[PDB]
Amino acid sequence: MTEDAVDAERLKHLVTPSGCGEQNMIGMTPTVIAVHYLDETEQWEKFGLEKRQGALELIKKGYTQQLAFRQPSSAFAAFVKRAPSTWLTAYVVKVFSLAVNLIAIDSQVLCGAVKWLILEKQKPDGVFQEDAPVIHQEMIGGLRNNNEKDMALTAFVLISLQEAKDICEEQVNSLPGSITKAGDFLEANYMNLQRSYTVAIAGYALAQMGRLKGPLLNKFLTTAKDKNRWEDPGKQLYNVEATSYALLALLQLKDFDFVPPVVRWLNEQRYYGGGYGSTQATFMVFQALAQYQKDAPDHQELNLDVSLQLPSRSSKITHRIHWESASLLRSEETKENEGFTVTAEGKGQGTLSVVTMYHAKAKDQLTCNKFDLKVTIKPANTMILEICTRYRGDQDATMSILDISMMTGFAPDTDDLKQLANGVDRYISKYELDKAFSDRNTLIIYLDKVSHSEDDCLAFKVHQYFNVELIQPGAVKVYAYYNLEESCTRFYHPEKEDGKLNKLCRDELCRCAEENCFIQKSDDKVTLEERLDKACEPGVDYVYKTRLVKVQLSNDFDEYIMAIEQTIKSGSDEVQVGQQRTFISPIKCREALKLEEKKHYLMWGLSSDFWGEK
Amino acid sequence: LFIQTDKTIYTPGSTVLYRIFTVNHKLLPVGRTVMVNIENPEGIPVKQDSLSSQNQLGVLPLSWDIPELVNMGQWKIRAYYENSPQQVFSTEFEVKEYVLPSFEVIVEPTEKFYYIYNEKGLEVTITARFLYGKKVEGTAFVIFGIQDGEQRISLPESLKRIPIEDGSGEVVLSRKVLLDGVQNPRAEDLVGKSLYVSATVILHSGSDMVQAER
Repeated sequence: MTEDAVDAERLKHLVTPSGCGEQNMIGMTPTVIAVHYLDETEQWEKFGLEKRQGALELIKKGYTQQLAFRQPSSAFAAFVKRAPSTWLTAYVVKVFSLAVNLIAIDSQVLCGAVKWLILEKQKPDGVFQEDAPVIHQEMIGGLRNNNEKDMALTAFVLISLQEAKDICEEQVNSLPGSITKAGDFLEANYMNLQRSYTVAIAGYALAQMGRLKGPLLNKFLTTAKDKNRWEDPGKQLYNVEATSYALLALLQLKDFDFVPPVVRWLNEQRYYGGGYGSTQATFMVFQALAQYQKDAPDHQELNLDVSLQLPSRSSKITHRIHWESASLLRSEETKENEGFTVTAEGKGQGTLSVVTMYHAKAKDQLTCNKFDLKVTIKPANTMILEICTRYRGDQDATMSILDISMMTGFAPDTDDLKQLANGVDRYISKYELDKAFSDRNTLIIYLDKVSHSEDDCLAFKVHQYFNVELIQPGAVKVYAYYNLEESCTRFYHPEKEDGKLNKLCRDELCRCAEENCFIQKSDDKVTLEERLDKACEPGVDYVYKTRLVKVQLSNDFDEYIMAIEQTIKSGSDEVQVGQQRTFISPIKCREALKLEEKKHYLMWGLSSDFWGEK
Repeated sequence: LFIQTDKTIYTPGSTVLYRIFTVNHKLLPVGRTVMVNIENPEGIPVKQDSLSSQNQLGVLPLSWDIPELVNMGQWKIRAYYENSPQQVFSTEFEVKEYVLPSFEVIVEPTEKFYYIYNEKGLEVTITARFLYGKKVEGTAFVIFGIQDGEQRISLPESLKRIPIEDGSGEVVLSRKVLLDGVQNPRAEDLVGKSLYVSATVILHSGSDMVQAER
């Protein structure tokens, strides 16, 4: 939303100071305004770094010459003998006010000039009177024409005083009164003005002090031609300078609806300065371009302050986003999911995003994906073990590793492994093949290919030699070599269907009970005194009087409705007495013995026998 | 700012210990203020801090405990001097699910190139030694491919199992395989593209698997 300034490539023609005071002004003004514009636009990187020092030297030389040319009454004129000219003094004041930033200028000289002008150079009505017109008036711009020349001079001198008002505000106290009188005089007879240049300069003079309101803005806006510039018949330089003062007035008023068209018109005009009788227009246009920069109209309005109403209500969390923090991402971490209120305040626009991360229940996702293992064992000590594989993909499988991890005290029959290694597309490492014997409980088999349409599978015998009860279930695990996270696993056990161990689980609280259901007592020892004496062991905690009431079944366990009569010996629980109780037992325990309802039973146990949640 | 992290791969739920050396253009300790931001894999800062190197002799030990629920992949630590925020120094540490391996696999081809007109094919040697200095016995799968630009295409007829005895095995990629795997029969037009060797080793125990790629 901005217009690029001039690259200043063709502004190289912008003259050593020489001649009298007027000629020295002619020399300095284009160079001074050019260096000011270059400083504002920061384009010295390409115009040439060295020339700035020469420019400063020449402008300082001219400034020193004019300081030597200053009259004892702090007056500036073409000649010291010649009467001082109000327009020349105002122009020198403007040049000094522009050059104080670049070169040192005595503020006392400016204050003395202001006092001298105020004392006798003005009428009580606020009219600025020129006591001596310049000898060379062909380069003063629109002031050469006599129509409404008094108003134009009044506005120009008023602008020159106001732009230097802050410099001599303390020294001169009558300046604000003169400024107010001049503004009142300008606004009194604004309707008589017809020239666009005079109208523009009068409007700038009125706006710099703060009385541009009401129908004046409407008249100025309707005065625009093609909504780009204020032109008058005659020289186009007057139109250029009128547009310059118009855009300065707009910038002072900060009216953004008209600046882009004006700057676009100026850019397409392609005014490079120079020529004859174009000092005022060049100075104004380059000052306009410089003032446009460092105050570029854009959309930097980011001063947001955002506050969060946390559900915990511990405190108030607020943060501010500025232009320097337009790319500042602040992350907020909350451990609780609850509605929270966000307040957005301040100029600008902001973005909010909230993301939550958690664990989701599996949607019937199985561990063994894209494989199908079916491991089987069967009695023929000999056992024929046959592992059947398949690939669930659309294509034939790559090379796969069929791993085997035998049980306790079980070893492969070394006669079959010979032809398995000898066979086609089944390779077993020589190191695993030669050792064998009782030493190996772990065999690895490499598969050249795994069929994805049929089930080609192997079968070899495994013996037993250690004869230990409570055998650990084995394992079989296949996986294509290119990854490990995608595999399968099956466990083979001679007696258990899959060797998953007994696991009595309710809902999601699993636990295992790998032990006997009860003692297979044939009532051979009818002496219950020994049993009663042995029941006092530390491994016994509670003894209860129980009577079965109702018998119920479940999926993998059976529940019985107990009726507590009395707590014989503690129990680390509420005695309760007389309320229904439930006993959870493995489904296999039904075969060992089935409890009968309406019968008295004696049972004793320990702390871990009480499983569940109260 | 030379950032040093103790490890090069972290698991979620593990603390990050790192230092931030502060030296000037002449490589001498300096007292300046630093800023550090630790970025997610996507590039959103997670932690911000400000430290001073004054009276610390140019070392600023720091810490961070990785949150349990975090994204994987490369993370980044960007640190920059407070006076010059437009120059930033960084390091990358990877968050991954891993358990430490047991042995290093080294694949060094006999020549660090492949002559296009050689009729013998690529000669690669795969060697595997345990971490603490013992030789490995196992079986190693290898594969070859052509890496052009950023697209990697593998050679289906190239994967081989070459059992390693005394921790060294050798496989060769015959030039017929290399020519037939690519769809351009012109051998000369294949120049410039780079091969890549992916070696997977599994012990005869079958308990541990390690991957090494050259």
